[PDB]
Amino acid sequence: MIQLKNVGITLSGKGYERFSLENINLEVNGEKVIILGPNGSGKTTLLRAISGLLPYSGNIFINGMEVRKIRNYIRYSTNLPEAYEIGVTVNDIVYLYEELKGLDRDLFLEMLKALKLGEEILRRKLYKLSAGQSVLVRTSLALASQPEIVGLDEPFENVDAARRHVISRYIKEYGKEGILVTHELDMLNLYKEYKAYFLVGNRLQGPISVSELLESSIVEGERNDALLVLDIMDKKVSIVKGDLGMKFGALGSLNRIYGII
Repeated sequence: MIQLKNVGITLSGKGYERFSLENINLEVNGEKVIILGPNGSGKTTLLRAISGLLPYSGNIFINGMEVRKIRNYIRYSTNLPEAYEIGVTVNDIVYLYEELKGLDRDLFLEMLKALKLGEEILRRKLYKLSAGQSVLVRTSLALASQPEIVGLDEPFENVDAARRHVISRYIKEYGKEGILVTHELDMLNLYKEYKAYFLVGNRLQGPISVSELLESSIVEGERNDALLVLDIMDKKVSIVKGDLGMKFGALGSLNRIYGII
């Protein structure tokens, strides 16, 4: 169980003149959900707060433990870069995570091998890895502890198509509950059985089936049989089943939600 109860976090600025997320509410149990939002919407900041890495207003509970009361929880994992020491070798990180999270070295090595990332990658310092390599290694570290609950940031960004498919197989197999955040729409076709929320309108809005989203259309206005109605600046944007408008599948970029209106 992950509960966000009236969470607020500052995204930019300070004091009287800041921009923040406010009144963020979400409960997730027994499943992974995807939070979709444009770059800059605060998705990664939300995951950092849930992972104990940033202050926030309101309360976040993981299995009834408020996040301020958690120094480490062996059953939770994140791939966020803040959880890993860019400076030491991957092998060094593997040793820490074996104890910190109960990471299984053999399973980790199995993932690296499936990802066709060489045996030598262990000997490499984390900071020195490419963006695609870094995220694959960090996602693999998160999953190889067989977490019950996982917070995954942009696990597909800068990752080639083949390795996206490999890591998706592991994402689906490991960590039954959690939150995956992404701005990338081209990956949703592998996640039809999952629920999604949109971070837009200064709100977390949803849930909607990804299966239904992928075959939906998006239109201005509040429509009657809509799968989901989004509130944005002042307007309403409806996600509708079948052909009332342009295909969500062809959207290309989430920023185009603002544009269609």
